[PDB]
Amino acid sequence: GASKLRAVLEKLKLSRDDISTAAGMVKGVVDHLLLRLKCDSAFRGVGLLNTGSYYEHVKISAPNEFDVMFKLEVPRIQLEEYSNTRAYYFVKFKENPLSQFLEGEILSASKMLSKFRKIIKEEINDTDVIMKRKRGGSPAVTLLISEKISVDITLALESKSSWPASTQEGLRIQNWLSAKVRKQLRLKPFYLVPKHAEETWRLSFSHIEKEILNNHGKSKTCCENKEEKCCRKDCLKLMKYLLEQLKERFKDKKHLDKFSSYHVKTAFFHVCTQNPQDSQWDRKDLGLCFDNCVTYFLQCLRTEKLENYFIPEFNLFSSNLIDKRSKEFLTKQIEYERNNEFPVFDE
Ligand SMILES: [Zn+2]
Repeated sequence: GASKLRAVLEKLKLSRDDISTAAGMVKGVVDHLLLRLKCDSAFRGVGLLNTGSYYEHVKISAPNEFDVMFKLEVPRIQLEEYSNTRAYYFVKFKENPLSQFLEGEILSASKMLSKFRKIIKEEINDTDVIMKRKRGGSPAVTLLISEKISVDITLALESKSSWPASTQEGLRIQNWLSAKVRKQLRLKPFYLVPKHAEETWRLSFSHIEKEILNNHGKSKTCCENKEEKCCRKDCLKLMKYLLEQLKERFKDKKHLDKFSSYHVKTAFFHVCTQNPQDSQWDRKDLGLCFDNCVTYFLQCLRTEKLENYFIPEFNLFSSNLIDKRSKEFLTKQIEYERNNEFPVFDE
């Protein structure tokens, strides 16, 4: 029931101070690294993009892990869609700081990532910060702070052009946040992160995700007063915690390894579109609202369909990305939990 769910939310608050303190340590290192990348020629125009769960106020665990995005203003970008992926692109240009990374027409993510890593390792050595390494094109590089906090740093090109055609039917917020807001948001830049699908880049809208979370009501004053305290953020925190707790019960074989907080977040945005009124997220209806989120996530698993919220034809749950057996496995676990009032949350 809602009492059990409220107890979960109270438990998550116990970790708030550890996360904030660690976030401050990350900021100290990031600020130091950023001011020295301004010295390196290739990345002089780098800037901090304050995206990610901490800045969305929904980081509820893992105080030793942070995702940080650096942006790099890149004038005059023309994109070329890679195959028919809708989310992956080659970067071209209509001097140029990134001129040294061009192979013919195409901007090489491999060459640019290589310099980025090398330049960061050079600046890092010049206090108790070093560079770890993991799997994936983005994050580009990883810092280890005080031999304790791991910061995944993503480099993202910033394009101040209009969003790609593949986003034309995405961001379906008109009945919730308004058509006015949708137009305003689409005048904002978009980002490209280096990401294998080759020298491909993937669209990123983490800045818009943060805006939609921190200004999330139909009412402009949602969550600015006691009469309009909704449970949207609480529901996202509970969905994230549900997935984290289920993953913890398979640390051995990591059967749920393919599922991520980003899947949860994407599904949550879809539920906001489906339930656009603030009265559909009343604080007193926490249990029902959480049920709405869990049942939609279940539907995504069973139908093997979870559309990227900005790029509808990019299906995060296609069997190409996540095998059917893994989705059926998570379906069985979540179904059991839901039908039993979430014993995973029992104390
Ligand atoms: Zn609210």
